[PDB]
Amino acid sequence: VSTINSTDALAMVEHSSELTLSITTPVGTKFVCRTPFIGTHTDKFLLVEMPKISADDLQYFFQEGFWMNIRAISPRGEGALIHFRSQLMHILQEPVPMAFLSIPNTMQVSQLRKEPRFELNLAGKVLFDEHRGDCELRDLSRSGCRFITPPLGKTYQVGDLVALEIFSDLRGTKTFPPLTGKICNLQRSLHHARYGLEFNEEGRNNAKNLLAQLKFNGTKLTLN
Amino acid sequence: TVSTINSTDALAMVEHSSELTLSITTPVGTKFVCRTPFIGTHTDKFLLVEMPKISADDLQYFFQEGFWMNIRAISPRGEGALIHFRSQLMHILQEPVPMAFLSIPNTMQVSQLRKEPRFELNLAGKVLFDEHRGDCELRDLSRSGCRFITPPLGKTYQVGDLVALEIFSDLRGTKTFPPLTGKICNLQRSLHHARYGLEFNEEGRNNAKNLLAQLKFNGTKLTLN
Ligand SMILES: Nc1nc2c(ncn2[C@@H]2O[C@@H]3COP(=O)(O)O[C@H]4[C@@H](O)[C@H](n5cnc6c(=O)[nH]c(N)nc65)O[C@@H]4COP(=O)(O)O[C@H]3[C@H]2O)c(=O)[nH]1
Ligand SMILES: Nc1nc2c(ncn2[C@@H]2O[C@@H]3COP(=O)(O)O[C@H]4[C@@H](O)[C@H](n5cnc6c(=O)[nH]c(N)nc65)O[C@@H]4COP(=O)(O)O[C@H]3[C@H]2O)c(=O)[nH]1
Repeated sequence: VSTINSTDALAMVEHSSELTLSITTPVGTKFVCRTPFIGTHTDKFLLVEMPKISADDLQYFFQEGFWMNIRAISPRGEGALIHFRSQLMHILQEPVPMAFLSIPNTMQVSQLRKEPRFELNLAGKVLFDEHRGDCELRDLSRSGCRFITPPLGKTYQVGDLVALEIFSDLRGTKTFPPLTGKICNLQRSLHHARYGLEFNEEGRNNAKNLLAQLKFNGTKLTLN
Repeated sequence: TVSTINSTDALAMVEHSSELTLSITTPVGTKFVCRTPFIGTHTDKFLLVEMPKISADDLQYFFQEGFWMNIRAISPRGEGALIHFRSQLMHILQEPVPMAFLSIPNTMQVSQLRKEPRFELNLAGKVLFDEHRGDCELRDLSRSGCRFITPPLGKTYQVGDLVALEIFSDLRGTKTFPPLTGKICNLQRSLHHARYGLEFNEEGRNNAKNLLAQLKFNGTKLTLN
């Protein structure tokens, strides 16, 4: 792991992303919860939304002065795991429930992935048994990828073997050879279902060729 | 190119802590323009911003709950984008720290910001201006210009100044690429460094084309081979 200044570290974290708060009371009792990162006020405070927890834990584990270990994630490229200690300084209910946490001078950062994931937005179809539904590739690596599907579309579970046919252009006809792999992770949202995939040998060869046709436009990878 | 986008997706494009431009039109018709840092958003309820660093007068006068304003935000990656929308100052807090809560409309306008993409990188180098030579680091590059940073205590430049950047072609700094020459177009000092935007002259464009051709994209940004 590496130690870097808090301004630079937090700059790697997208606002609204999820933070993992591990709180340790004065007696030693631990408590972990998740909550959205709002942002920072100057160099004085780290702002987060009040955790979606019980009103009992909320006032027995979430009190001013209590310390906690916070984990944040930087999604781009090889990604990064960010860890640091912070003290709960202030709690407000109005105009909206939120917490002000202290910002240490430095934070620890560690590599999250073996290789980088490249962002993109490529429409395609996902194959699974008799199903063939719409999907969009959101990121691609040499070993895997991320794709999303409609909330009402067929769902997959970790371990399922699927294949993605990515359109080579807007015609919605011709596609790159199948990207085959197993679902490794998933996360349902209100606007779509997300899946992480790890390619089998054939998938890796086809991904390699697809990456070879993509160009970086300063923001993400794009097709011709 | 102009399009309408839902606020959640549009604000996801804006980096937290970045400067917002607020154009306020009081209920009289009086207009005021100030800038202030974007903090973030709470759920899909409020847009949080730090209090503008303006005089108390203009403050209690142009910055009051209920007042409306047109906000301009920036999406900095690549060709970037200009995000424009209308918002109402809903709440003003003083404790524990001064901050304002603005309303978030359902949709926002997204329009073109740049004529071409800017590619991020981190290349150490030297900045030359008149008889001075100082350390700098190239932060982004495009066919027509670049962005570079310098130490807080180093020699400063003003818009219009013609400078030259000698970027090292290797980690050890055993040599430099042909110079990136052009005029300063914008600047901004921050806690850890001074930042400048530059627009190349002919020579600059030629050498920038040469430099870009030697860089690879590692998924996060361009780097030396
Ligand atoms: N391009 C792409 N590839 C994917 C995706 N999901 C899975 N893979 C591929 O599958 C491998 C194992 O993923 P995992 O089981 O989730 O196991 C993961 C996961 O537990 C953790 N990890 C990596 N990135 C993240 C992240 O952004 N968030 C979290 N919470 N964990 C991560 O590290 C482990 C190894 O990650 P990798 O070295 O990248 O190795 C990854 C990657 O090659 C995806 O969305 N996009
Ligand atoms: N690579 C790079 N090139 C730079 C930089 N600063 C200036 N240039 C070059 O100089 C041209 C004019 O910059 P400008 O006078 O600030 O005039 C700018 C500016 O007024 C506005 N603009 C562009 N990007 C941003 C931004 O990130 N923030 C803000 N506030 N305005 C921007 O649009 C105008 C035209 O922008 P461009 O089409 O890109 O054309 C830019 C670009 O080719 C830089 O930091 N990096």
